Amino acid sequence: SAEDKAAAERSKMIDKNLREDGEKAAREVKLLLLGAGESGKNTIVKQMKIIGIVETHFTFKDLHFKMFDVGAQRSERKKWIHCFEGVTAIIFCVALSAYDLVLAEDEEMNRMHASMKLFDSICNNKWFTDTSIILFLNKKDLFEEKITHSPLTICFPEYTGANKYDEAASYIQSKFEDLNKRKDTKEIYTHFTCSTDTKNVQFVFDAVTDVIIKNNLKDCGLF
Amino acid sequence: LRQEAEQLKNQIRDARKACADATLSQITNNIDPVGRIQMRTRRTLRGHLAKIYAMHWGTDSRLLVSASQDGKLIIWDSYTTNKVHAIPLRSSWVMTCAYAPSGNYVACGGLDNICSIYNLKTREGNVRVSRELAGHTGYLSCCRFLDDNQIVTSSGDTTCALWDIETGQQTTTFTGHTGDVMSLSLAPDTRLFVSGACDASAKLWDVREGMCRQTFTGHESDINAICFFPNGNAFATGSDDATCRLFDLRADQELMTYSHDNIICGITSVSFSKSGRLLLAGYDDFNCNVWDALKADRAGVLAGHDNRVSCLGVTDDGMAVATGSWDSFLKIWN
Amino acid sequence: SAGYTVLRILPLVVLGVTFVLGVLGNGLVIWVAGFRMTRTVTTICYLNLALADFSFTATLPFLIVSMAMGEKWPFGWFLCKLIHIVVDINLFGSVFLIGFIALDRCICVLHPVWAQNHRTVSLAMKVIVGPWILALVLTLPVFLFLTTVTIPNGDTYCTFNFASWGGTPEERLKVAITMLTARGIIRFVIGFLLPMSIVAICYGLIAAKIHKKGMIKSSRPLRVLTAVVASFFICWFPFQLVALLGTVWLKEMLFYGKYKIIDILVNPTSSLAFFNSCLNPMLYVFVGQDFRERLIHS
Amino acid sequence: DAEFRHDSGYGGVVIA
Amino acid sequence: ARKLVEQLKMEANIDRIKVSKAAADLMAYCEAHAKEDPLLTPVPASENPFR
Repeated sequence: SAEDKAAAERSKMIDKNLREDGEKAAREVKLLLLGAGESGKNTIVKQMKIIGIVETHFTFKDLHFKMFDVGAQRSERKKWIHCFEGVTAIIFCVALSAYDLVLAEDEEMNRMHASMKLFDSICNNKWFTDTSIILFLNKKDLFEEKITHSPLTICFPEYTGANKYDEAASYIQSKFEDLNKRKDTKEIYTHFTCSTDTKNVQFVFDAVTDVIIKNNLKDCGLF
Repeated sequence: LRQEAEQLKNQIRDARKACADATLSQITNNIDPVGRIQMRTRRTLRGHLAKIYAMHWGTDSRLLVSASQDGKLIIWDSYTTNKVHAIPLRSSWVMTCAYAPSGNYVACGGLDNICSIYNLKTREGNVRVSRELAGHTGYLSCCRFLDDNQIVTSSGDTTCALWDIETGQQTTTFTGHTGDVMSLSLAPDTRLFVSGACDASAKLWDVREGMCRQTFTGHESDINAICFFPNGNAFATGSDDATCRLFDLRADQELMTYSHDNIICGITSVSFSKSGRLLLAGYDDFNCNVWDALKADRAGVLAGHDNRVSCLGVTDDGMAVATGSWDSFLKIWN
Repeated sequence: SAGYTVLRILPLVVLGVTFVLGVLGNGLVIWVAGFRMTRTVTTICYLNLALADFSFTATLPFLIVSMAMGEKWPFGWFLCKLIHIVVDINLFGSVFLIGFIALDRCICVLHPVWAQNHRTVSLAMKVIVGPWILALVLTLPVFLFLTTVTIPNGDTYCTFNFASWGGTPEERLKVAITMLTARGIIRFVIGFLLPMSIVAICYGLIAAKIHKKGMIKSSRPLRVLTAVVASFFICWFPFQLVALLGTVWLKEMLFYGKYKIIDILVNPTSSLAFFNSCLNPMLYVFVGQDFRERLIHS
Repeated sequence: DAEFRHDSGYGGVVIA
Repeated sequence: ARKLVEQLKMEANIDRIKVSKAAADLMAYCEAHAKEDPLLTPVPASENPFR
């Protein structure tokens, strides 16, 4: 029958386009971003913008990246958090200077404590078991000036002391890796946002490259 | 004011007990159980490279559209296992897809906050987007075509809206849901539709009147699926509490429930057969549980999906049921 | 002697267990990857390796019954031809798939950007058809030169015969010497030196980069890599060394038979190489966690 | 790689 | 809370029939369309388009 065979070639040609476009989708890495309340998520996008939710595409060192921002989604995260499965890494943005601030929605809930609560959810959920987090700490320059004026003990009562930039950053960091229960399965790449260009994107490229090696080893069978 | 509303809610609850003279299961014990049905995968649609969220059956019972995260909207010819059209999408994050009753329009939506309608009857020969519905502040969870010109979309901002294709913006806005609306279902007469939200409550809406005629509160978890009975008298709700509830429009009360102790996972999709006697509900156990509507007894299992099933659809004549899961595979069961 | 008889029976049981475990492992790997798994470059290479191992193992009972009574072939000329061509093709296929898997892993580890951008399914097929072409080129001497001859005493052995090609006993013997030397050196270089140098270098750079980058959370990856390289070596190197020794001593063996140890040593080394071909999917495919999950789900 | 087969055109010594 | 109460008044002023009468209608439709349901009864292979 000619009619049945006429549509057979249409499916084959469509299949060729599907795999060709699907290879392009796998040609690029996907990165998910979390955090809000002026945590510096928008700043990260501008410096990495070499070229509804915000989607932009840029290429760094012959590697194609996908940028997703879900700050516009005011609905519950768990309804759509499973959509971002298979992303190479998650770029979490935390404002260092936000420790001595109070959320406008709730006065009892700290702004930075909510960031850790948001950070804890994206690591303990079953949809991101093997997805690494490229943790980003923003406003380190503003954090440095205010750490002398205001101390860290207000945010964390169980603080030893020595409220300097180096000691506080280590204690601020250490909370985030300890938040990650799955230490062996997934790794947290922590970096501080720098005003200099080509630096923050290099850390993302380096962290993604490490994840790509880890992902390839898992598929190969080494891990 | 607040006390009157609280007293009114108790008055409605008291009316439920008065109408609850006897449960459906006790009444329907006389009819013979349908029994065990052996359903096999007649066709397997293997053209997707990402998880599939929604699908819709056609009125001709041979063309179905499937939405996946790869960014391609594929219309499948289920009779011959062929792809009529592959529609690239601007945003690959789509949660729902719809197929017009005439078959000339297909709409999908998702995290992009835009419901895009594509014309399948283009004279040039390439499928292109016709209209882009904007105005939703939440993710598009479900959309259904009333006709070639009217479409109702369910958004993640606890609001459901009715849109006009030619006009370009929403005609009627339905509000009242506390949680994020997750599913939509249109009655056969198209006059009424129901929506399931995240507030563990599914309520009936009127297309013309534009407000909530009835509200049903029988679930205790996040409702993700809903579907009218083939006659439009009742509908079934699938939530994350591993139970399916049957609500009657003319009774405004939960008729009966579909609960099993062994399964504790939620329902992602649900529908009815041609007669409505057979209820099919997806689950997170990587398989579909098939229930008897009257007696809540399992009648079959549609296992065979490597990943979680997220969409399920029964064609208008009930010839076959197609289940799409996250393994980028669609199975035709009959 | 008593030890010699045991040394002769041991290859038979080794080949029997090779047949069994190869059939089971290759069948499971094919069933899971080919039909129950999404197509992937690593999955494609694993499927080709398993298919080669299964095709070699399917005809392996013929080798068992041939070695049972000393190289005698109870079957006809065409069937021996087909069995030998299949065995030869599948052996070079397994070796070249091992080498190409090593190369692919090295490319993915050393150059992750290139692997992400260029390693696709279509490219995987286009570069995987190559090793099979090389196997056909290296096997074509079996296509033409190998025949079946019958000893006047009644026994028959299907081996190389050059009555038609040489045309005279002297020319036939010269052609035999030349082709045997060429085949031995080609096997040693392309079949052994080329992949072993590739396998050692590819897995050597992988271990060097992983150790340098500090990705060693547990000893499992290093243990798996060491097991792969050590097994491939201790299995293929004995047989290849025996074949090379027989090739370089071709005139001594043919004219005077000075070195008789190779005659009794080929069979254990061949059995070890075939056991390696059997076990290749056991540590090349079964090690993957996703494959184990798919198998237990099936 | 290749099974070891040794013979001449006609005697040789081999092992399958 | 003005919007909430107004919608509740409309829902309150509806006709709610007994469950027994409502359940019979649901059961009657299933019986009257059982022969027309290809899922409830095994459809013949010749009539079934899916082999």
